[PDB]
Amino acid sequence: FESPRPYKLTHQVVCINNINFQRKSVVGFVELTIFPTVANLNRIKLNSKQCRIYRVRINDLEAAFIYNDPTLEVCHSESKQRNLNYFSNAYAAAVSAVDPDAGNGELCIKVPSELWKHVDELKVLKIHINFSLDQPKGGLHFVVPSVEGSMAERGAHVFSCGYQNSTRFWFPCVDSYSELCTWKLEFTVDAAMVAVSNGDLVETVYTHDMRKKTFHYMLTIPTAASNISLAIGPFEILVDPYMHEVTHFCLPQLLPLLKHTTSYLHEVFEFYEEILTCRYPYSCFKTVFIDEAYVEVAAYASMSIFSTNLLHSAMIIDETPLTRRCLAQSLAQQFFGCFISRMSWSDEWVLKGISGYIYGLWMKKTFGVNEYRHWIKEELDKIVAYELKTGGVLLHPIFGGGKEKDNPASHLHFSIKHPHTLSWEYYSMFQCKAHLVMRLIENRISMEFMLQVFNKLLSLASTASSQKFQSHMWSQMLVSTSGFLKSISNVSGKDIQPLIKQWVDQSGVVKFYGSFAFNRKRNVLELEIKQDYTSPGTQKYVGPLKVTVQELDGSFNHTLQIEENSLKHDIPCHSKSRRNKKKKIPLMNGEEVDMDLSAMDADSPLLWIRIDPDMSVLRKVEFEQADFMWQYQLRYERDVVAQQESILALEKFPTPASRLALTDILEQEQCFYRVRMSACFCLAKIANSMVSTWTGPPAMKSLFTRMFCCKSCPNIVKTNNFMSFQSYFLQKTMPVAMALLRDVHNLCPKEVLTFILDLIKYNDNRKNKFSDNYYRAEMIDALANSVTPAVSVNNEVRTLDNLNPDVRLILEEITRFLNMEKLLPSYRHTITVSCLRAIRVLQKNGHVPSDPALFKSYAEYGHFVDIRIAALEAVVDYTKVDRSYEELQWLLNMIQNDPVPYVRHKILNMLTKNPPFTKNMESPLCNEALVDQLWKLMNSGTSHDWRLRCGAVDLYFTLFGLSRPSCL
Amino acid sequence: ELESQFILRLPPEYASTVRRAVQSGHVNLKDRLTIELHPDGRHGIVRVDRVPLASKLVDLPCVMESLKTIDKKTFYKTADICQMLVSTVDGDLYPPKKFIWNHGITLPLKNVRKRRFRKTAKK
Amino acid sequence: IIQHSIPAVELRQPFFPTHMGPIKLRQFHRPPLKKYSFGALSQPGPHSVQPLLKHIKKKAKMREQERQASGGGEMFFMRTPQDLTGKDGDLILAEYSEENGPLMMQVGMATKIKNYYKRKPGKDPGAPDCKYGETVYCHTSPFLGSLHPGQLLQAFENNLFRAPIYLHKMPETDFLIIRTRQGYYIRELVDIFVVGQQCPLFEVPGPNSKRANTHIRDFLQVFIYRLFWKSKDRPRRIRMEDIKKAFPSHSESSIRKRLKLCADFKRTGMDSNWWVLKSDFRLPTEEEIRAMVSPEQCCAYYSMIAAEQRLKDAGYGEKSFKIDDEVRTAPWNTTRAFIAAMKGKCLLEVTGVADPTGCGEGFSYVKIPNKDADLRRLSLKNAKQLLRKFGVPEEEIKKLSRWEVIDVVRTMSTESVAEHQERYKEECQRIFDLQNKVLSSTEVL
Repeated sequence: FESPRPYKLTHQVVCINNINFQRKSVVGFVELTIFPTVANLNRIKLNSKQCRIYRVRINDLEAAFIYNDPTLEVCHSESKQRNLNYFSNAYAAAVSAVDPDAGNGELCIKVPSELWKHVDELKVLKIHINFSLDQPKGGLHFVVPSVEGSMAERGAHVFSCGYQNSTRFWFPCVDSYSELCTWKLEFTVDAAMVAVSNGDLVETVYTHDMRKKTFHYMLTIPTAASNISLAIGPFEILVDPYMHEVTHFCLPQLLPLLKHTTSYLHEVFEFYEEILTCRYPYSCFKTVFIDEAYVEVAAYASMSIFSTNLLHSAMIIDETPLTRRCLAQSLAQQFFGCFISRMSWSDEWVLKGISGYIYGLWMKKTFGVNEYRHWIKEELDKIVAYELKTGGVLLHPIFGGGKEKDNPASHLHFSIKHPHTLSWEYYSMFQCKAHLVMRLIENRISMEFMLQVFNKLLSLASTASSQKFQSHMWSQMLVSTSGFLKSISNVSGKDIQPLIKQWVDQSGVVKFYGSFAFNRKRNVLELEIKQDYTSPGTQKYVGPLKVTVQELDGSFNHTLQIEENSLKHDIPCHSKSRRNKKKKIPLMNGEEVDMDLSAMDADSPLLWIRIDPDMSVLRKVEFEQADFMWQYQLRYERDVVAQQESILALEKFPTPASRLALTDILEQEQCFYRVRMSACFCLAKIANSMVSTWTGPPAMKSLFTRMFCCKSCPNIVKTNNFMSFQSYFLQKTMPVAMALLRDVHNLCPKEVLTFILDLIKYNDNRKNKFSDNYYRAEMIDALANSVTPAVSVNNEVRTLDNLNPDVRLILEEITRFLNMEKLLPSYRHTITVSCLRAIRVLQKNGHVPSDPALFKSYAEYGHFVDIRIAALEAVVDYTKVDRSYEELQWLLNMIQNDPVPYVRHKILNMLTKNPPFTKNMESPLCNEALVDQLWKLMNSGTSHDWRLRCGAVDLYFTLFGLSRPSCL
Repeated sequence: ELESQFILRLPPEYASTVRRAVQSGHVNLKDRLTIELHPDGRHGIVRVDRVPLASKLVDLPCVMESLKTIDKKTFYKTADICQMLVSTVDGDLYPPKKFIWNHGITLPLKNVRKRRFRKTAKK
Repeated sequence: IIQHSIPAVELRQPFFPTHMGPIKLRQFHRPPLKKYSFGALSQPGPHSVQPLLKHIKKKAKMREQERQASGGGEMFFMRTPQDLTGKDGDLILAEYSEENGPLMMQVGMATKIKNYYKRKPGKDPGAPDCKYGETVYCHTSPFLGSLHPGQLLQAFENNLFRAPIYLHKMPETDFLIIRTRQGYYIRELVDIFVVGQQCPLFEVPGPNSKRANTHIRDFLQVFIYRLFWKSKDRPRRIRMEDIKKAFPSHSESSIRKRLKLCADFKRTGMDSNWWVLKSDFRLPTEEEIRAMVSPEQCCAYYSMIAAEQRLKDAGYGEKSFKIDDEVRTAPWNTTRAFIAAMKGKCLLEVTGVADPTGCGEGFSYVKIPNKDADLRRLSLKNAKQLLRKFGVPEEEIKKLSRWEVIDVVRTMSTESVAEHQERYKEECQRIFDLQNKVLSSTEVL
């Protein structure tokens, strides 16, 4: 109910002063107003790192000072137990001891006996701490362009990105969540550079009248400490006119990009207050764009600060989803970092659950309900893929208290009480399972009842906030899992605790071997299907559910399920649909018009099998039908889920020409965008099986012929095929699938190669007002998908033939596009990213030799994030395939030494995803000194961020995981 | 067990007195209004301020439902009512087909048994 | 969305009776005042009739405080049998104009009031406000007749039936008496509704039909499961005698069918033996039992067996249910007629024998289906003179294409499937408007 934490807190005043750009330091004093709880509270603990305190003071009395860092290395630096398990357990216990959720110590000021007698008299105190941040090595960021003479004034900015508990790294506090406080914030800033944090503009004139300004932001609204961040430097734009109080802060020469970017946000506010039945529960809302991003999502109190990658300036069409997608994320996680709050790390999952569900509801009534279901399919793809890679993602209410583990989910790391042990794969699937558990709450409880629940939560939050700090009656904003469950059961009490003990408290992905049997094939038994499941390693036995069957022309049959899963079950049978030449359309689904006796329609009243088409269960369903039923699903079905799962099932085995015909019929209608992308991939995989069975034409030429008429297109489609984004996505996708069309003689895509060359010839001027960039990028990706691995028979790598014959033309085109984007550049060098992927594929086919020096020169510092991340993916795969130890040493040294966090994040991420030095396959000899240097990089040099040593924990998961590394 | 509810009808002066007592909410109404039922189950005595009124239990023709509410939109049915205890100022207090009431309580439902009820055809 | 009370959803007794005798079926929804064998009111003499005013205010305060403490909005209060009492909360009376409705709610079930209003043409300022119900603006009429512009019509709404309701005043002589074992209770009540003919939304089964026989089996399966949940022994066990006492019309062999899959018989040396729950049988949870049988399904069965008793009392044997007039008035006949007519499968008799009012003020729910020589010898000129005689306008006389002239004079001498449905709508509209006028009138007869 209540927090197990003494020393309640009310007020805190920050005052940043003397912020430097040359020695790059910060000095400041912080002010805490504290009501202690119990007597003999002598060793009062706060917590921070990289903070040299100048002095501490309580009412003109400098007391004692304790400053420890057990977040650093093991207490013996040469602890020979250099394995995963001992380091994981010792680090979990050590950083739990860093956490003040016990009698612990990181910053323990000792109360003297005089002030102890004062605590015996009055438990009301004030804390004044003068301190100084150095050159910030994990707590702030000083983005400075390398000029330093004049453009350090105009062109640089100062901010703080970080994780949830990164407030420790910036200014000293408690465990930085779950301390409902109020703040006064004093900012010694430049006259041009504007400081952006929480609260309100409560005292701002040209302040202190000497040379600079000083900002007073007061946060009276009670939040936690894990919401404060200070962006200094950008320029003010009000993009108000619809709701009059939305403020934005961005760097100069980026301002009409904001004038296009911000709008449609008022619609998101309108829909969120249709959901919540309130107002926006603040004064105003702030947004800062910045050329760095620890997290792309990041959402704080009345303020969203994230990357200058999401502008999307009116011509750059393929961020039409992404921009307001990330804005919806940075409003939802905003709303649930503001008021509703966890009591512990194990109690969080409700928050990001309801936030992801709220921006999913936003994705419902803004764009693409079928794309919304496709996003749910991508969520299931992510969850099934990761929890078949690794174990489950469990949502604990249960602790390991009493030095206990209780962790079957400890295949790698600790998960119960602590954030900074987890991986971003685990964190992403935490959010993904939060999405789908909220969809299970949809599946058992009505949406209107959820609106009632959420209105009750925000009613208790807004009533408990903005008051005179009611003593002992103020922690109602801690709305964690237990009381939230009680509120749901008060609204509608059902079997939601079985839903918890299934999906919240048993982290398992469930496959489904629902074996199709065929009764009423003029049979004695009537329409029966067997249920079966067993697949251990990561399995789960889920019982009572329902099953959806569509008839030929008839009812949605729904059938119960049972536990003890060696089962046989029935169907609420259709009539005997006989004389079906007369029974043409007896109401299939409304007024849909379809006629085929082409199936096995002698004695078959069934068409399709389905288990929960609204996608309740974390599922991977495996079964078999007749192939005619699968192909008849792809002429029309009212589920994009059914369409793309039949697309996968018909990507596996078949090759008739009627499949190609029905695929081309499905691709020429108004059905869906990405269904046709994966259907062109069906055409690719099936025409790859047309080596000896080349019955049709060379495919997908007639699809460009019969669908696109500019001026009737005399054999060639050239100009101005836009303003219909169906054709935009389709022309973006299809030549990539055309480049896969291969029959095995030399795989011979020569007509397709020349056709793609002719398409690259025929680009448009400014008649298209749509910045023809991604079309070029995916055609270069089709050139990358022109993999020809079998040219170098003996030695043709090293400028022998000036290698021949079409590879040289592809080199000409990628040279042209690289130098055009060196001269033109149009939007982020995305063409250069596709070209570098093409150059790596050519290095993987032995045409351009395996040399990292181009990728080395594009992994340098002063480039864009995407260029650098593509070159780093390239050099990670280079270290995987080739035996380059020296570039791995440089890669680890740049993991140690660079100021950008996200490139380190993604180096570690896709170094874990694409590993060299593979466990129990050790030919390049990691045992020599690489185990030692990786152990050092886990211990030392990684006190900057938590996630970098989390990625290093992922590295030792991949590299020599549950054993000694076979050194000694 | 199911709660039993029935309609109590009084003479208008006694109905006004008991109505003022109910609207006042004083406890002593439990002394001001008493009901005694005879062993035949059809006759009774209703005492208002110790004044006896001869009462007759009659069967209402229309089925009546009494329903409770909180928000005045969704209603929860509480009881079925089909009987009415009618008090008169005259009549035998101890009396030594005639208990069939012919009318609705509401104004349009007058003479429902003779005019607004379809009669069953036998055989 | 109708949310019934928790004792209603949990299929609890005596709110949902398990068996009703011939006396109980005649007394269905008309419970006679019955003497107690023990308690305060089992004693002779006068008994105190106690006020409720302090109790009403206290309960309304507490329920409002429970609403504001978590922390507002909509809260569900009907969780216990004590919450379903008439001692607290705001109450109405509802007097059904039908003697025996095709569907009836039990004690504990829920219903809504929707205030159906048709907008005036042009600038409507909105519907008038009512004391009860939620305003619903409708363009298509939910009843058999159409609303007029500016007409407000109140109605009961649930999963069983639709029926218009009419707010009247309770007479000044009439009070509500709540009678329990412990004492007599009295409350003032002024608002009483007259409820018209029902528009049934749920199908009433026929006697010994497959749906009816499935319902009795499932309700027996629900009652058996909740007996296991009531048993405190480990392993759980019940007696055959407890089921037979609740189900005296079932043979023991039919109860042996429902008990063989879930229980094992352990015989003991006494004429009282136990059915012990199987160790490998998982007893179904509460909400799984809730999905097996709904409160609406019980009322459809309850309506059937009560009406079947009334037909047996009227001399009609089981071979009668080509069909007799009174058998047409059965709820399995009226509801199947209405719902098929609601789905557009057929039309209604409306003026006919199944009129529950018997005087032309209600609807009869019985199915009805959805179903030149000499003029051409007139020799144009005389047809022209005939069109002049009938009063046909001079344009048609003037054009004088002879085929058109003869078709027009045949039409005028006539002056069929669009008239058939229009006459249905006219007959529906007339009685609907007549029913609106009579049951809302405050005329003293």
